Amino acid sequence: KANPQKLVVALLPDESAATVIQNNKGLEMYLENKLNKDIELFVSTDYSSMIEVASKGRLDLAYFGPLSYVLAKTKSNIEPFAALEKDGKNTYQALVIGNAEAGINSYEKIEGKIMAYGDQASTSSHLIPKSMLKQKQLKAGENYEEVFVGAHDAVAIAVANGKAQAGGLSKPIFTALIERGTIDKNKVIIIAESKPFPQYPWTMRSDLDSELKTQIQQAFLELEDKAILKPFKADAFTLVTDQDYDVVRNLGEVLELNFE
Ligand SMILES: [Mg+2]
Ligand SMILES: [Mg+2]
Repeated sequence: KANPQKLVVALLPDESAATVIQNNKGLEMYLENKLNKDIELFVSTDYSSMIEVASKGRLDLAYFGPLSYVLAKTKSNIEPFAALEKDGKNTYQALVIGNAEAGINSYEKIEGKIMAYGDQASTSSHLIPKSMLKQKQLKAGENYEEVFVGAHDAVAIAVANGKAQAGGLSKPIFTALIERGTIDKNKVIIIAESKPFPQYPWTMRSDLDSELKTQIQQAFLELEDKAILKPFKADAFTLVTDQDYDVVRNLGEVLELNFE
């Protein structure tokens, strides 16, 4: 188990499994050649399931969301090591979006309506947009109805089709969904955008052989291939450590969220 021949690699189900797998094929092939190991991918049904599988010691690498990383780290022997870098920044934002047909173009128009969030353990499709709504005196179950639709693509689709009047999701995913034709830009209005949060961490099992750990980190750092990272509109990977996610811990405290 310190130097396995094949690596079990989990990817966050932030969108449909097909989409996540397809976007990662380039990276998988690169890493298999760089490391001379076979990679075997796993995409869970939901974020909590991925956390559980990490906590049980089944994974060698895992591409977590920021919040789901913080949660896993409480009960898993894992460490973050890399994150996507774009135009020199290693952060991303959440959006609050509204249904255009219903004229949902401000926070005031959310009141008394349906707000879609993704997975309960989502940073950019739950915690962050919820915080943004709270700062605008909107409170779930008091002056709006919340629905958890389980993923970012599910949020965008729900808002675009008017099943939900507003929603919160990843800015990069929203962009990708528009660029790929999945979402019609004319059917949604951007209401607000969040402050920058740290990018998703790539993580590894901490009891992998120290030489292998370095090889893995170095492999990510060495990647110079805009084509491989094109699905993520990214330049390169940079380094990250556990402390970079303290901002997410702090937000989780602010909102008094109970994952236990
Ligand atoms: Mg493979
Ligand atoms: Mg699911």
